[PDB]
Amino acid sequence: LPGDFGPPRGEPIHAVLTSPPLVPPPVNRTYPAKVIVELEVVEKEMQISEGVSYTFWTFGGTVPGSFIRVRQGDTVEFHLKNHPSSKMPHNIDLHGVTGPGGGAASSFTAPGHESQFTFKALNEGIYVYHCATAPVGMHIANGMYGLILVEPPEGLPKVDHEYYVMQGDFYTAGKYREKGLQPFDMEKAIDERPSYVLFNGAEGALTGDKALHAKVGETVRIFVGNGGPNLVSSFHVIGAIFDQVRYEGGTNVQKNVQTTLIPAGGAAVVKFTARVPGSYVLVDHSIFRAFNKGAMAILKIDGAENKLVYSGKELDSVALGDRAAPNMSAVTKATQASVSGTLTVQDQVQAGRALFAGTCSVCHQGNGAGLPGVFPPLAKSDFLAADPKRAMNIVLHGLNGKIKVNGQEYDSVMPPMTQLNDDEVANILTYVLNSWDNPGGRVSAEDVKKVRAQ
Amino acid sequence: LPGDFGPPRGEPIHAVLTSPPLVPPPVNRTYPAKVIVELEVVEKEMQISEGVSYTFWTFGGTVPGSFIRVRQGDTVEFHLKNHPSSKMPHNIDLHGVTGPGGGAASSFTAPGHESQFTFKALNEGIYVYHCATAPVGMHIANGMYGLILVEPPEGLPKVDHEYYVMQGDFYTAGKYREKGLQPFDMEKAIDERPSYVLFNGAEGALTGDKALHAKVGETVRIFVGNGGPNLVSSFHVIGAIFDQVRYEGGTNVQKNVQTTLIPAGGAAVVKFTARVPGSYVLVDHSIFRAFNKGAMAILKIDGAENKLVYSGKELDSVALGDRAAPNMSAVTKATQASVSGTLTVQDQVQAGRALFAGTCSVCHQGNGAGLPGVFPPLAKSDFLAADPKRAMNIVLHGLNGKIKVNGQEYDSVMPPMTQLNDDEVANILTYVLNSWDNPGGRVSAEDVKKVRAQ
Amino acid sequence: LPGDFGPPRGEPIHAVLTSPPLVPPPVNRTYPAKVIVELEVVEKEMQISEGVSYTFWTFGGTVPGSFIRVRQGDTVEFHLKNHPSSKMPHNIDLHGVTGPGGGAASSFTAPGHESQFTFKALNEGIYVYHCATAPVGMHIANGMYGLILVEPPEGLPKVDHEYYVMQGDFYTAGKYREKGLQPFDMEKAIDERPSYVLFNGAEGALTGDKALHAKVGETVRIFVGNGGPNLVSSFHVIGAIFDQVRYEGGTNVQKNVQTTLIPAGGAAVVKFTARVPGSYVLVDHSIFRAFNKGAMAILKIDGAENKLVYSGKELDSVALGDRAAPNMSAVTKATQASVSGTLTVQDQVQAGRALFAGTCSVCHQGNGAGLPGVFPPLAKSDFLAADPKRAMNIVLHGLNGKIKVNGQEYDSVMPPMTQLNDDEVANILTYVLNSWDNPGGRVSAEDVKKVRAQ
Ligand code: HEC
Ligand code: HEC
Ligand code: HEC
Ligand SMILES: O=N[O-]
Ligand SMILES: O=N[O-]
Ligand SMILES: O=N[O-]
Ligand SMILES: [Cu+2]
Ligand SMILES: [Cu+2]
Ligand SMILES: [Cu+2]
Repeated sequence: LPGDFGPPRGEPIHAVLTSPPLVPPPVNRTYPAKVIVELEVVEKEMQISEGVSYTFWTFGGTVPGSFIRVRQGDTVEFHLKNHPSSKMPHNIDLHGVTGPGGGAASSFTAPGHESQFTFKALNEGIYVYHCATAPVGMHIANGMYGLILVEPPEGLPKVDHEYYVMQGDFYTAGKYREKGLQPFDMEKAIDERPSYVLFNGAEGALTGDKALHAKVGETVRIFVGNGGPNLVSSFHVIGAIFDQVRYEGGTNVQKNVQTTLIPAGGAAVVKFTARVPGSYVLVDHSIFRAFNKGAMAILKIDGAENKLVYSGKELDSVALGDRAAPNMSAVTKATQASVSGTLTVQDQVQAGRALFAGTCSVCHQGNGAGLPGVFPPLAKSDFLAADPKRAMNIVLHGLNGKIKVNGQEYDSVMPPMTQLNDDEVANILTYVLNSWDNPGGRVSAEDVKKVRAQ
Repeated sequence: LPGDFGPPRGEPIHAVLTSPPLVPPPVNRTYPAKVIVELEVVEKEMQISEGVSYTFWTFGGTVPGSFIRVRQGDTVEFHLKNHPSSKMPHNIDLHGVTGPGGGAASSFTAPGHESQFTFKALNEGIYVYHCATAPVGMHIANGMYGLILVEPPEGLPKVDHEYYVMQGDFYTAGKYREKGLQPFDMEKAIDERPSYVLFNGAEGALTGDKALHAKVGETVRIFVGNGGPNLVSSFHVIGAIFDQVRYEGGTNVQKNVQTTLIPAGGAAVVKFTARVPGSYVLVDHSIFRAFNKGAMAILKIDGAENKLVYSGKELDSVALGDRAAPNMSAVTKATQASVSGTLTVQDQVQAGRALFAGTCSVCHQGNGAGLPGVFPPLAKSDFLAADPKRAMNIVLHGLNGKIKVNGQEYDSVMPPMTQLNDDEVANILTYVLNSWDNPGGRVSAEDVKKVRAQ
Repeated sequence: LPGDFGPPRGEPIHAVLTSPPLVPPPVNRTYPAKVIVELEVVEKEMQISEGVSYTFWTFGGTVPGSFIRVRQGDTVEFHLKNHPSSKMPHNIDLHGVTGPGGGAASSFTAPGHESQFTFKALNEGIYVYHCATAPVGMHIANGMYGLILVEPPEGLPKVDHEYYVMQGDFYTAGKYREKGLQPFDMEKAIDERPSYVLFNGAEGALTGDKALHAKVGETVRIFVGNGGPNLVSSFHVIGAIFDQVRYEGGTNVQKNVQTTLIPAGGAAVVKFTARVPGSYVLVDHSIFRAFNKGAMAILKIDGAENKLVYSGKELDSVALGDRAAPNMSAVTKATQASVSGTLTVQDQVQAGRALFAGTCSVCHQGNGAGLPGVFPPLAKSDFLAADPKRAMNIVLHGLNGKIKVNGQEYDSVMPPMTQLNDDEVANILTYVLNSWDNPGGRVSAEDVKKVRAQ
């Protein structure tokens, strides 16, 4: 067989598993070992977006699940525990396992129980693992996937950084960024119409203050998974190229590509060399996933600019929109305050400030000045102040035709923004009214609900 | 040109075509031949699922169509007959043909007619063929696709087994597993929202008693097609790895991969070596296709267990659901009896028994015992017996909150199962009521229709 | 770094950009140069289909945008101008640029403004460029994409022809071929449900009299882009094979394939050798895109037939439908005449003639004769003449069961054609009534609207 390195030697090894986006250290081993892996399923609510909760089903308390790292030819004794708070039974199918269901029949585990099976890791590569419990799509859609690396016997080449990034498609009953606890939506899932497409189980999980880091001249390896359940990723790095892309345990290695299709249930190892500083965006280049459903992650490179290679500026809110900033925690806070019935004007102002970036600032500017004759001002706007209810209609339904704002004629088009939720429109307009010498006061989510219903 | 092996020699050869999942024997030939291929289009109703009929349009009476096997450099005299029972005209486009439409203009054939064209097979590889008659998508959606292998002059390497598997997406007016003759649905097809995603033209075409077979240590080659019309397959083998994957006639060969994207209209040759016994599942890893729309096939390996490679059990209904069993013929029978107006309690019981596997048994167990305090019993259930109409609402709409069943409190969540058809809910509940000392009687499809409509 | 060819030498070069489907000449240069690229964004209405207008956002006035051709190691001084008629701000992200956003932050340009940034072209390959202005999906959906080729230092191998083809998915508020100015539809775009899938920004942009041309024995290189925003192309040539397919700047080259997946935001260079004359169709083999949404382009090869390679005929309306003919300009004219209120019978007749090809002619024949006993005649049809309102219902809703036409019984099935627009049904039936000794008169779009609404 392949991985014919003999029986296990040395001492039994208790695998150290890591949470995303971190990876266990290289096994750094010249002999096949008995590796004991202990993984516990936990069902729990987490924020899938600011002020949006979702009941995830997790291997090890994270989406994606704990990263497992073994050596080709190792004997793996796999212990799956199902936490007693669980409502569902669970199991595991690991890609790269030689045997029926990749462990599924022998790993079936009720709440409060433990299962074990043993396999030999014959196949070198990066592999998805996931729950295989009927209904399998519901389990995978709730977050039950991760990666197992089976190293070659000599190990992978040394790099400066190793990271763990996994795409998933998610199906909420509510629309994108609709606040509250969102149930799983079986109808959207069967139709392959996801509300969110995420890296590492949340909007902003790898943006702003949670970006991946490296320095100019350093090499970065990323273990990239696609848990699906349904989507194929047009996986892409903006402003850079992959030195290498290798799928699962394939003999084939692609070099010098920027865009690479990762199948549902697929995994790849990509290598990046940092050349110039700034934010490098990992996206699904099925572009409405990246810019409208959350499928964007950041590798931030620090070091000296090289103007002979690139004269341009760091990314800002024009491209990254409301994910240019370190975090959008003011949205989380304003959502919690609405639930408590303690929402203040300042709660709304700070939430609207976060949401205004890109969404509005691309045309009206970060300071609301616009561009005279081209984009009208929101700063000290006579037109805004004259009719706050008109302002709600303009955000939801757009505006075209001749208007006069602060003594100047405009004859342009503001597209409708009907996909913004009532709370988002209310908070954005409350921010504008309380900025730039505007008259103050507030717009409520309920005010916007009524304008939306006409 | 490529395939420059001279004029045909020897005697004219009448091609022996095979029905899926079988393949003609290797051509075993050192000279270029005139090969006469005779293929007849037949329009006919077949079961796309138990109790679900569909009017397929077929090359040779099967979906996929008859397998054609020739040698690179052969001259192929292609005869397409359209059976006189046909209502539509048909033609053929073969991938790997050098010339406009791959045969389409010269193979146009009305009902009761025959067409012929001649081509030289210049291009070695595995290739899709399909109907190219306006409207082309409707013809391909109805089943008009298959494979032609153009062997290299030296032939392919010897293997123990060669099989023929082809994915297709199907568009029925009714929902998945809705019984009766289902028309083609042009609106779903244009939207790329299929009701079924199948291997070899039916649910269960390659599961249970229709699984592919091999023995431990044997090599298996599978000629894998994607007829589409629309979907890209994340083609995957659960619990194994492909030794090799080669697309069409490509120079590139990928080795040691488990998951491989097959384009719409694409074909690949995959090679598998059997290492340990059990069921190896071929799926589209766009997971709701595999587990919710029918996209699963089985390679069953017999031979000795190797506990040093895999200690675990054969797949069961937890993973494979209602396709773990040899067949679901009791569903076909109960559907026919409903049509005839002769449906008995025992017809419903045997149909419900088949449908209970996975769907219900994953939590309630195959014997209905559940798990005390975790999953309540259906065996001798006081809660079930107290209100059969509540039971219908529980299956359709789910159940949460504190209940008491047979003296024990449960405080868990049963997800809704609204995608089950009225007949499926009726037959499942009739099985439960007539099992495990439950009070008997029956639930009708009409009973469930009324509860569904609230 | 890669592309380490030293500082720029010689004179500054003003890049000559080409409109699709043409490509600039090879750079034919042995030294690294300063290349000045001047690209202007223009927002303008164009015909996305006959009688269907759409407001495109373009780089250089075309979809795809102007083709840029430089050499690896060149220093590119990139000037982006936004025409003063523009309503939106715009920027550019070029794939293959080393730096944050691929130029996005430094190229942000309001209407009437100009931006510039400088980059070194370190990475050889074919690369997509596109707008990266919030909301990014809306900009790319409106047509803001093209290709930049970064040649290897030795240049690409010489070929007889180089062409420029780029797929895009488009989202109109109206249905496919619904006439008038069609707005962008954000809901369809977020759902990845396009109304059109096009090569080079229009139905028929590369069919009939706008086909690409070559001769038997000539080599053709096509630079193939997928601008998306959302779809992955199962990119395929009917009746031929690609000698080579190379993605972006990848080291991997696939040879001898017919079907190849191009990611959203991806690009490939394909090479074709012309062997026999006729029309070679480039399609997205997600077949309803190619045959129902416009995703078809033609390479027309002229030269001598080789009956030993292919005995068959050139493609006709059976396969290519209404795109077999040189153009469908009669539809454009009849749509303009409806708008003006000057639509004549002859305007409708010429439009219906164009639309009848394939749509109706596949069964009823180009001369309306049908096939006695199999497909009834439209020529001198007693059944058509007896009830013109029934004819409208037959096109919209189909026809089955026994009928008698011109003394012969038919017992067949005409599928419904409900996706045809009111104007298309009206014009097709007016063509039939005014042909083949039929009684004349006309059907109006309003007549069909009323029958459709029942
Ligand atoms: C893509 C450009 C663009 C974006 C994005 C945009 N606007 Fe506008 N907005 C305009 C233009 C142009 C006008 C003037 C329209 C006209 O000439 O009829 C306008 C007008 C307005 C007006 C009324 C005139 C004024 O200056 O007081 C308000 C209020 C406004 N926008 C608010 C917003 C808010 C809040 C956002 C984000 C939620 C937003 N806009 C996003 C372009 C934009
Ligand atoms: C994923 C788990 C799961 C699946 C699948 C499932 N159930 Fe349940 N079922 C439960 C749980 C948990 C409860 C108790 C809910 C509570 O605590 O409120 C339940 C309660 C019930 C009850 C009422 C209580 C009792 O024991 O009599 C019935 C009847 C029932 N299920 C039938 C079915 C049938 C029939 C199927 C399949 C069609 C099914 N269930 C599938 C978990 C499941
Ligand atoms: C795929 C085959 C097919 C296509 C495409 C088709 N038809 Fe028919 N058509 C038929 C058949 C078969 C019948 C007779 C149906 C029956 O036996 O009940 C028919 C009947 C008719 C009739 C009534 C009988 C007669 O001969 O006068 C009309 C009118 C007609 N078609 C018009 C059209 C028009 C206009 C188009 C295109 C818009 C069209 N058909 C496309 C197959 C087709
Ligand atoms: O680089 N494109 O998103
Ligand atoms: O192995 N996954 O379905
Ligand atoms: O060759 N198929 O469209
Ligand atoms: Cu699970
Ligand atoms: Cu056909
Ligand atoms: Cu733009």
